[PDB]
Amino acid sequence: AIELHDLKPAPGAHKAKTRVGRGEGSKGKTAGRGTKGTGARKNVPEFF
Amino acid sequence: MSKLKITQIKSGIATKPNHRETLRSLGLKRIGDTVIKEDRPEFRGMVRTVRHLVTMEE
Amino acid sequence: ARVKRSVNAKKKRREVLDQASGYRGQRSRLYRKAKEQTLHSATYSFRDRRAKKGDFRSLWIQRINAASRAQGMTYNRFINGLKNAGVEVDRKMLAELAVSDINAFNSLVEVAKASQPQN
Amino acid sequence: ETKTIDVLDVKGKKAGSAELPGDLFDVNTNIPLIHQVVVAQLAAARQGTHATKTRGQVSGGGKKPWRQKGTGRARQGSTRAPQWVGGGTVHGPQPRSYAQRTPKKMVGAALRGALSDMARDNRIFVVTSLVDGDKPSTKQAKAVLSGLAELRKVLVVLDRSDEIDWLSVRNLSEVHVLAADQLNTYDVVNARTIVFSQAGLDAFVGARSA
Amino acid sequence: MYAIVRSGGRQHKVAVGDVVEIDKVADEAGSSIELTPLLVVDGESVTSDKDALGKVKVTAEVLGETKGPKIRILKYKNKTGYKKRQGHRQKYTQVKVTGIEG
RNA sequence: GGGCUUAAGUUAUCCGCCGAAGCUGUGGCAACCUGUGUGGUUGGGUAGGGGAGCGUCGUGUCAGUGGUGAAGCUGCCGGGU
Ligand SMILES: [Mg+2]
Ligand SMILES: [Mg+2]
Ligand SMILES: [Mg+2]
Ligand SMILES: [Mg+2]
Ligand SMILES: [Mg+2]
Ligand SMILES: [Mg+2]
Ligand SMILES: [Mg+2]
Ligand SMILES: [Mg+2]
Ligand SMILES: [Mg+2]
Ligand SMILES: [Mg+2]
Ligand SMILES: [Mg+2]
Ligand SMILES: [Mg+2]
Ligand SMILES: [Mg+2]
Ligand SMILES: [Mg+2]
Ligand SMILES: [Mg+2]
Ligand SMILES: [Mg+2]
Ligand SMILES: [Mg+2]
Ligand SMILES: [Mg+2]
Ligand SMILES: [Mg+2]
Ligand SMILES: [Mg+2]
Ligand SMILES: [Mg+2]
Ligand SMILES: [Mg+2]
Ligand SMILES: [Mg+2]
Repeated sequence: AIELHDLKPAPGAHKAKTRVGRGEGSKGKTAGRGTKGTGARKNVPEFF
Repeated sequence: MSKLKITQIKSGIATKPNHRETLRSLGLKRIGDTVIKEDRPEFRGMVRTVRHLVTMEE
Repeated sequence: ARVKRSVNAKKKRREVLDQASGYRGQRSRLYRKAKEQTLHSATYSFRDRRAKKGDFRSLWIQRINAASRAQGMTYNRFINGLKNAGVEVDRKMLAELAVSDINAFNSLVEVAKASQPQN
Repeated sequence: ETKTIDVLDVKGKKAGSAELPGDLFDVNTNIPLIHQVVVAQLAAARQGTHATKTRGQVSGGGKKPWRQKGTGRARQGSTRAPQWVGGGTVHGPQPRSYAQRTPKKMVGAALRGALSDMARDNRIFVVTSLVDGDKPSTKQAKAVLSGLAELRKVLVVLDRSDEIDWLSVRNLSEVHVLAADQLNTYDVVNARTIVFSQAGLDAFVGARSA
Repeated sequence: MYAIVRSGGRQHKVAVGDVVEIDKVADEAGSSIELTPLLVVDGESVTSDKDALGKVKVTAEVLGETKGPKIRILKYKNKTGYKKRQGHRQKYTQVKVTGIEG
C-alpha cells in the first residue's frame, strides 16, 4: 500500500546538480576558472 | 609560586608570529582577557616575550 | 521544457523599485539605476546604525556639558564626580534630566561637587 | 520473512484456494529500491523526441555580417550566432533515450517488495475468472465492485486468447489490465488492489518460483 | 514621582502607569518583574545613593512580546562581486510600570 | 581652517575626560568541539573548495480547486536569517 507518492529516494542518493555561472552567490562569473590564461577557456592536455 | 596574573592590553594584529603564538600559548584570546599562571620560568619567558602586549601581576 | 524568464525575473525588479520609491531622477524609475543606489543605501544604513550610537552619545554629552557649566562645573569634572559618588546614571538619562528636570540635574551636580577629590 | 500464505479463490462467492509462494509476496519493501526501479521505468517510458537547431544548423548565416573594424558595431561573425534573435540555440535539447540499465535482481526484487507490501496489507484477491460465455463490461464491473473499491489491477496472463476477461476489463478506466509476465513495479505500486485470475496467478508463480 | 531604572543593560526614565519597551525577558505575560532603580526623583527630592536605592522597589508587569522594525542588511563591496543579505527583527517585551515604592 | 604668545607653542609632571564595528552589558542567529545537566571556542573576505536552500517551467502519484472567476497584471496590509 505504498502508492506512487510515497516513493522517495534514500537520503544522499540524489545529490543536487551544481549549476555554475548563475550569480555571485554560487560559482558565478568566472565559473570556478579564475581570470585569464589557457585554463580560463579550454584545458591543458595531460601529456603536456 | 605566586600565581602570575596576565591580561592582554594590545591587539595581536601586525605583531610578529612569534608574539601571536606566545599569546595563544598563554591562552589570552582577546584584549582584556585575563589568565592565571604559575610563577614558572616558562611563563615568565612568555610574559617577557610579549611584554609590550600584556601586563603582569601576582 | 523551455522556460520563459519574465514571471520569475520581475520579482526582484519590483522589490528594488519599491525600495527606491523616493529617489530622484532615474534612481526611482529604472531598475538598474535603482539597484546601484540600493547598494549604497544599504551600506549607508548599516554604517549609520552603528554611528548613531556615537552621534547620540555626543549629543547627550554636549547637553550635559551645557547644563553642568551652567552650574560652574565642566563635563569632565562632573562625570568624574558622579563616578566617584557611585551614581551610575548614564549619558542619556542625564541629558533627559538636563532638558526636563533641571532641578534634579542640579542636585546631581551638587552630588558630583561633593564627591570631587578636592585636590 | 519468507512465509507462504493462503488466499481463497472467489469467483464472486467462493471456490478453491490458491497459495502465495512467500519467497515472492512476502519479502521486504525496500522503498529506495522500489523508487529507483519505478523512476527507471518512467524514464524508459519517456520518448525524448525534442530537438533544437544550433548555429550551424540554422539557415543562412554563412558570411560575416560586416567588417571587423571601422563600423562602430560590435564584432559579429554570423547572423545566426546564439546571441542573435533567430540564431542557434547553444545547449538546447537533442533527441536521446532515457532508458536506464537497472540490474535484473534490482528490478525483480522491487517487484517482489511492491507485491509483498499489499500482500501483507491483504489487497490481492484471486478469482477463477470474470464474466461467463460472452463478454460484457457490466459483469466484471460487478465482480470487481464486489471485490472492493475502484483503483484496480487485473491479471489474466493468457496472452493469446483470454479475450473475454481482457476485453471485459479493458474499458473501466479505473482498472489496469496486465499479463502475468508483465506485472512491473510501477503498475503494482500504482494499484490499490490486485485481482489475479486463477490462471494469471498460476502463470506468474510458474514463471518465477524458487 | 519617577525613577531612572535599568533593565538589560539599558536604562529608562519610568513613572507609574508608563509603558516601557524592555529587552526580552523570560517572565511570562501578566507576571510581575522588579526593575532595578538607579535614581528616584519625587520633586525637589532626589534619591541617588546605593543604600537608599536598595530600599526602593520599582514593580511592573509584563504585557506581551513586541517586535522591532524589520532591518534589511546588504553588506556590499565594489568590484569584488561580494554581497550578503540579512534581516533582523529584535523582539522586545512590553512592560507597564505599576509602582515605585520607596 | 579660524584664530592662538593674555598659548590655543615647546617641555617636565600631575589630575580628569573625549574617542572605534576593539572590550564589557543586554537580546537574537549560526558553525564547531566536548563530557553530552554544563560549557568552551568561533562566525571580514577576492580567486577558489565544501554544505544547505529560494524561485520559474514540464511531469508521475495522491489530495484537490476554478465563471460564486484560474493564469497574468496591479494596489494595500502583513511574514521569513
Ligand atoms: Mg564571484
Ligand atoms: Mg557580474
Ligand atoms: Mg576551479
Ligand atoms: Mg576567467
Ligand atoms: Mg574575464
Ligand atoms: Mg593573469
Ligand atoms: Mg589560470
Ligand atoms: Mg592540472
Ligand atoms: Mg588529445
Ligand atoms: Mg563642545
Ligand atoms: Mg553555416
Ligand atoms: Mg556607439
Ligand atoms: Mg567566422
Ligand atoms: Mg530559428
Ligand atoms: Mg579589487
Ligand atoms: Mg561601540
Ligand atoms: Mg565585537
Ligand atoms: Mg558582548
Ligand atoms: Mg563567513
Ligand atoms: Mg570577526
Ligand atoms: Mg568565492
Ligand atoms: Mg466547482
Ligand atoms: Mg502556466
